Amino acid sequence: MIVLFVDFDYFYAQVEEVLNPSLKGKPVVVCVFSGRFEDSGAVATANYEARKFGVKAGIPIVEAKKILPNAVYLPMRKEVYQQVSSRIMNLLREYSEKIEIASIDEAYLDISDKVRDYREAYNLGLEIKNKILEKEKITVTVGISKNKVFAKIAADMAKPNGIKVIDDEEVKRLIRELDIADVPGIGNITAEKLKKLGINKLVDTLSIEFDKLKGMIGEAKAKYLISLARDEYNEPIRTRVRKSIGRIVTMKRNSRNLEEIKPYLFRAIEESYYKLDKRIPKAIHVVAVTEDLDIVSRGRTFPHGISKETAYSESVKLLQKILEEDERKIRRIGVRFSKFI
DNA sequence: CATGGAATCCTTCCCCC
DNA sequence: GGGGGAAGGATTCC
Ligand SMILES: Nc1ncnc2c1ncn2[C@H]1C[C@H](O)[C@@H](COP(=O)(O)OP(=O)(O)OP(=O)(O)O)O1
Ligand SMILES: [Ca+2]
Ligand SMILES: [Ca+2]
Ligand SMILES: [Ca+2]
Repeated sequence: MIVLFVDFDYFYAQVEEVLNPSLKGKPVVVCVFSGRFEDSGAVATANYEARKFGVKAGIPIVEAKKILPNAVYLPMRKEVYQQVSSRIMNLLREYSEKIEIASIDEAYLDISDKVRDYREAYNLGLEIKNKILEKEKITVTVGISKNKVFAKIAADMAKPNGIKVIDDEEVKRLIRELDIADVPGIGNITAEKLKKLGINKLVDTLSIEFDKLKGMIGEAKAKYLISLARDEYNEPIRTRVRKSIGRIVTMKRNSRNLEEIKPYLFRAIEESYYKLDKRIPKAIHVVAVTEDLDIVSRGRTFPHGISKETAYSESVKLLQKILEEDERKIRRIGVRFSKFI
């Protein structure tokens, strides 16, 4: 079984670069301005000219300018990146019907057919990296291996602009050498709970009584880990589908004032509805980020679709329930529509 | 200082054979 | 006791 994982390099920055080659060579930072103040916002992503100096997704736009005051800073243009991504996803389809679009820049292909071994796999890897670099002019990294997890790990290793294969001989040394935290799906919270269990490697998951592990990180997660370690993880490449559509915005000022909030909320709803395009939700949730960056939410499922008129009205009772229930001031507000017909 | 989007799992009810 | 869902939160990663 051979899985090939494709991963567009510093994607947003690269796209901004492809749309204005004059940028190539310079440090480019794609930002998300929250407009609360001068350069308030976070970094969506940066190309390597910037990443090599610490500028990476998540850090404040202000902190980055301290590091590279002369780098190019650009506002995020989601739609544009999204279309470029789709086009690229097709070039990839033409390499296997078995494709799993994970994110806006990640995908897996089941090429157990086409290829007969890790060699022809590699070639197909160079062939693909090439077609994309030609058709759209964008570099991607290719991870190749037995299952999705290791194909992705190969990618993390071989990037940027690389391609790497992780054969069975190596998978086994990794299940031993590779640090557990460096395993897809293990954030810091998990990584932390894992230390406390003396589990710092995939292998240690076999020296613990499953039931204790299930009580620490959860059944799903514990089974996930245990099967990888046992060299038995074998998840299929399935095609995913949008299960929720939403929009969250930041308010110039933290508020509790219903009226002060509504405008931001209706705007979120409006945008959301435009995005739903043809899709009809039976579920709605109102989401809020408290002034201490905590998240609060209240929803409701209807026994039928939801009209914009109903959503408008219904989202207000939920924002009210929120303010009634919680007392902190609200920083960001938004809606999320799920359970399409 | 810290945008914003979305999927998945875990707990806690809760109604009911 | 446990099936079946809805809710609200926890956690991960793009
Ligand atoms: N906090 C964020 N806000 C908005 N967009 C984000 C955020 N974090 C990540 N993204 C986007 C950034 C990228 O354009 C896209 C993710 O690709 P990642 O960021 O996974 O790879 P990258 O392409 O920047 O790194 P690499 O050099 O491995 O290719 O997801
Ligand atoms: Ca990635
Ligand atoms: Ca990437
Ligand atoms: Ca990790």
